[PDB]
Amino acid sequence: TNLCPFGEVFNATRFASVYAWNRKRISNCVADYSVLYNSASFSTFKCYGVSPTKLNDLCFTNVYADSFVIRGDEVRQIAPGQTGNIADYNYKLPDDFTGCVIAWNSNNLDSKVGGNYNYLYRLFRKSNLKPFERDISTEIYQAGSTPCNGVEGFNCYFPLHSYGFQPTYGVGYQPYRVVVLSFELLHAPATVCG
Amino acid sequence: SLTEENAKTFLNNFNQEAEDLSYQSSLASWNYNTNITEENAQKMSEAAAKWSAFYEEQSKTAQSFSLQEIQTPIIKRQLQALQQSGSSALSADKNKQLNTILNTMSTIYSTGKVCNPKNPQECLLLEPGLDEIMATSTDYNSRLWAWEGWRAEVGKQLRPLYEEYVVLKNEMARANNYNDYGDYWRGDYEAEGADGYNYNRGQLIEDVEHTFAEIKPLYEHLHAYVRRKLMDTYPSYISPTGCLPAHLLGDMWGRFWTNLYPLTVPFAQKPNIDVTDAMMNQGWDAERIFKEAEKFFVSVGLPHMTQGFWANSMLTDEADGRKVVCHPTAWDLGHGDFRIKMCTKVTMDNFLTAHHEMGHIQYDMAYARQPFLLRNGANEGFHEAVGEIMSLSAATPKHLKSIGLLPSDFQEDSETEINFLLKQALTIVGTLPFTYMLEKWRWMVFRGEIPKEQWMKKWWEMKREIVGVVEPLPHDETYCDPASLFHVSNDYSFIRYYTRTIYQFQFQEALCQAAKYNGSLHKCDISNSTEAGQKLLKMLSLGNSEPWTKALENVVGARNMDVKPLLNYFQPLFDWLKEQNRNSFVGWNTEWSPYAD
Ligand SMILES: *[C@@H]1O[C@H](CO)[C@@H](O)[C@H](O)[C@H]1NC(C)=O
Ligand SMILES: *[C@@H]1O[C@H](CO)[C@@H](O)[C@H](O)[C@H]1NC(C)=O
Ligand SMILES: *[C@@H]1O[C@H](CO)[C@@H](O)[C@H](O)[C@H]1NC(C)=O
Repeated sequence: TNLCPFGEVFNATRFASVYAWNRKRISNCVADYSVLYNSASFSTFKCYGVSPTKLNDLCFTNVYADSFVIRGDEVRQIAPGQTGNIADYNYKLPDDFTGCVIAWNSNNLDSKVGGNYNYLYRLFRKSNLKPFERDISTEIYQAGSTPCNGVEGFNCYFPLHSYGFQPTYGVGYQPYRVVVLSFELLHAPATVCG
Repeated sequence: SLTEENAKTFLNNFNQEAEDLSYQSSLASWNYNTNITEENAQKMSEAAAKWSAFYEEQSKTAQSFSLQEIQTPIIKRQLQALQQSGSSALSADKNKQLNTILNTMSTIYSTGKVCNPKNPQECLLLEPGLDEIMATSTDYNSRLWAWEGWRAEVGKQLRPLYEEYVVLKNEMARANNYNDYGDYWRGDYEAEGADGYNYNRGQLIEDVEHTFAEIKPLYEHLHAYVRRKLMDTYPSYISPTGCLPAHLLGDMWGRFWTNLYPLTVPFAQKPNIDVTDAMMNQGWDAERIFKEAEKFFVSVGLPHMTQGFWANSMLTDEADGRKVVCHPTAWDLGHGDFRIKMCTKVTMDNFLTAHHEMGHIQYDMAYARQPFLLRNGANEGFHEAVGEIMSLSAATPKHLKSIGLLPSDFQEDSETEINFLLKQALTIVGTLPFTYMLEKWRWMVFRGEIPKEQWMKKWWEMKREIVGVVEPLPHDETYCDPASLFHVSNDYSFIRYYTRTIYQFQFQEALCQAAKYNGSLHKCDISNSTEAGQKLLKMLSLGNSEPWTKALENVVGARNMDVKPLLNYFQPLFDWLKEQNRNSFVGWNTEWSPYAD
């Protein structure tokens, strides 16, 4: 019966790479998303559920909050159904997903001159992933059928690449921090209030 | 499964790594050309070496992909572009020799001095010690000796260099399935892969000859016309029938002819248009010069320039303290990094080169969508023409009037048109003969169809039979003149400055056809429309993904160098030149001797 760490999710200073996206379950909130809604500073507030109003008025059962870092032109990929270079290899939302997708270009903070190499994204994989299922693996990707036994070589590639950010980039190649709120209502008595 | 999926995967990896490698290397190169020190000079070494090494290593791998099973065209063109080892087809020793000799060329062009024969102390160099001598100093013997000494020095200092360089580059191109390095260059237009759009690698010469005899009448007209007044200047050396002496020409070599503007200007009473004092008395600075060029590109519907451009570029020479290169260039580093490098003195010419460079950019910004091997202009020619139709569409009186940069009462009379068209002709029809002659000579000197012992003889012969310029004195083969030109001993495909010429006017008419235009081509603008921009964009954002013939046909409807529209653009000057040539001898002979007494 108190306000809960939404801020501590947003104003952290260690956002983790897209593939290794952490998740901070939250519970039992008197949650006011409107002090979020009225930010007017986010680069992407595309909601796929009920309006910020009914969010603020209704109490849900349990919430989940994702957070990661991707280039600019890939804030459209995180959306209910969107293929692309990552989009299904790193974080692929489901078809009826009912949460919001917050995203803001923090170039200055997350991207230091010379390259902020500490952000990783998983390139080509064997198959398209599923809802919410992270993939931490690092097993070498076998292009054809020749065995290479865990050393990158001819037609044997490493999945995790890294896009070294910088500040002297375009408005579409800068680290757009993203946070995904996934709600759901079950038979349990609803906990997160507003 | 088949080699297709393996190729596709390899292209994914290569893209996703080469982007960042190239970005870092090119940003180091940028920081050099803005802040030249010893620090940034060194810092250019490691990143460039890293890029070259990645290219070597990742190209050597893409050769097990034998192109027989590539059905899709995109991947086929990609692999076809990546499977070139540049000069690596040599042994390490020959490659070392080649880079050594190329750098000898570059430096021996950067240096080079001549000391006046009566003034053994005023010893100058090609760059701005000799350029101004052979631009305005009208005294005959002065420029005569200046040109002569420059050619003599650089000949005795470059003949063996180019002599061996030809053999080395020929062996290199020989090792990569090409008849000569001339075939290597020609392979830049070799675009193919559709119904009829196949353009061979040898058809280029046929289109060149087909497109140059159609322009020959205008150039013979203008040559005889210019010769009239240049004979009026020195009625002692100019020939009434032969070609005019070489050294008494516009620029160092004759490649441009805008330096001979006053000595043969039309009627010297009309006010030639210029607005230097206009915005100079309004107090515009560099940023305001570029604001207008951006406004011009946003009017026509092309994309609005980006915010990173305005904070990272180098619009104007900074306060001081830094040694800059001072030459306008459009850097696109990648990843959405668009920057312009240039020192901007408020001027009419630095108001058009604004439009030119921002055109270069607005091109490089459109095809930031293809997979990084399709990130060059449709060929080596479209680029310097896309940023050129924007220049020629910015020198109209109508544009300058719209922004009110000159008195909003100008009349646009006949004499204005004629003087302006002659101004533009003395560069656009002046560069074509020399460009074509030089490139037809390099092409004939690579194929060894001329003896190494015989290089300057046929050189000057072609010079005087296709350009209309005679040498001041008969040099022997102890010299190598055309190497003197910067673009020769610096390994640049020089036919690029030929094709685009034709191209631009073609392009011009195309937009003017869709821009709902009526008047004479030369008096046309493109702004305040949308289709005149989108019909260019449709080809703009393709790179060389598509064989350049199709990209061309998307805008012009033609499929080759098709120079009807150029002669349409110079039509008023064509007529007026005819009228001023009712009592002259359009054409020349070859009998003037330097001294037959
Ligand atoms: C900002 O972060 C700190 C530490 O994570 C937290 O204590 C604080 O509550 C956050 N700001 C707000 C407004 O909640
Ligand atoms: C210019 O170079 C100097 C030393 O090479 C460096 O200290 C300085 O930061 C540079 N200036 C800029 C604007 O990069
Ligand atoms: C373009 O249109 C604007 C407003 O419609 C006008 O101010 C300007 O003079 C026009 N310029 C040209 C070249 O048509």
